Amino acid sequence: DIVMTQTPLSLSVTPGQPASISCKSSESLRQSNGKTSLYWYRQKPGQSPQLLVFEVSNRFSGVSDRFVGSGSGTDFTLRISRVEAEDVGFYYCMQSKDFPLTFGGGTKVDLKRTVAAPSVFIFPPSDEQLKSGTASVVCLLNNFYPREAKVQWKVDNALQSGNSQESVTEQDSKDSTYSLSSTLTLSKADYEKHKVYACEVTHQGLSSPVTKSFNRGE
Amino acid sequence: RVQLVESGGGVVQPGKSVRLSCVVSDFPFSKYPMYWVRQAPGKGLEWVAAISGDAWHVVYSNSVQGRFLVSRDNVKNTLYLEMNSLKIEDTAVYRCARMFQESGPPRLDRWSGRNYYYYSGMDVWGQGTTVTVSSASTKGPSVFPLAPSSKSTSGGTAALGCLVKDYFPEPVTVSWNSGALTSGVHTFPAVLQSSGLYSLSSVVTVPSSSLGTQTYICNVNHKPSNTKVDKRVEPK
Repeated sequence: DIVMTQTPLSLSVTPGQPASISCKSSESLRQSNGKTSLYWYRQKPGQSPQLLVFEVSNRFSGVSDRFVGSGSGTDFTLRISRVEAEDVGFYYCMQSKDFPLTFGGGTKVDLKRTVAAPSVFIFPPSDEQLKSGTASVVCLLNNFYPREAKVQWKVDNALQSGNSQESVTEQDSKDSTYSLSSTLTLSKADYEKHKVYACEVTHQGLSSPVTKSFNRGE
Repeated sequence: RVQLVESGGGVVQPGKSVRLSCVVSDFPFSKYPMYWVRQAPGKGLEWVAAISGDAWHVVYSNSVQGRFLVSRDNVKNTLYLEMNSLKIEDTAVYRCARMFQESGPPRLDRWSGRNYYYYSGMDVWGQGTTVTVSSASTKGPSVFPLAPSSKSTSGGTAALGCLVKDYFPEPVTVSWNSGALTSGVHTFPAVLQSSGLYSLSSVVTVPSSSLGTQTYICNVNHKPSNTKVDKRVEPK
């Protein structure tokens, strides 16, 4: 297989400012016919992929000259000379020099704004759920930027592994922030074994990590 | 006006089969190699299969070879993907895509530039069709309150919500107060639990002073189980 290494994995751009995404292939994409089989696609949230640039440097019909593709052999770049706000989404490179057709891992482009620390809230499990035999504890991180955040669960100070899941909203169209929910799931029996449930949040908008916690039963 | 329309997706048990179709319009179908490419939930694009314009040549990804069969009908301008021996990891949105330029059978004769079928990048993609492969049975959600409290209140603003837990399959819809309240609402993407059941949360921030003067109800609809729940969320 030809492996595509796409960088950077994420890019926050200021509107009006240039932006570059790079693609390295594990071998040359140059073909015998003299064309180099490198393609750039964009995919907006909820949409199908759209072709931007074909065969390294050719703009697909309808794509504006803000998009410039360059490169050769194993090294390629897509540049957005001026960035408009509508360009947010995922960008993928793809090669068709050989089968399998392979894609880069993608670059998530979001809008840059000033740092905003998350508001952090914690929710104990409901009595209704406990009755059913399971306990879910929820930690909410609300309206923050940038997207990078670390949320860890501590139960009586013991770090939790393998029993939590999180998900994050799309960047807000009005204030450019994110929100994130993390859910720790335990059996009722395990939940009743311990006292303090804590969510530890690390984000660059916070001078030090923040911990929100509660005592079970209170 | 070139368009591809996929159909045939659905919820499937592992080991079973499903057939996808892609009906096309506004181009000479048989002149174009065609592709299937899939996208797992929250993941990138993964190429699955390719078929030459004349249908004589097919190629598959390692992950689907021996399980999937690509074919086409050049009389009906339809592309197919027969998906057998389905695995959980086959769960994805499946899209039809068209090679960006025409390419026909090789000339093994009167020249020597290529003795094989030529494939290049796709231009047009269809919207896709979802195949979800799971051993789970249909199951209605439990809707639990995320109660507002001191642990969710600061500066006169409280957070509250609902946890819509243990349902299958997707989707569920959630609104607040019959859809009248959208300000300050965040409804998160569902997560698939190790149990094979989905879970999702929706939260909203409101004045803490309103908790005694205003009713907050999350409206949860899970069509596959015909479940409609209106859950009142109150301080405990």
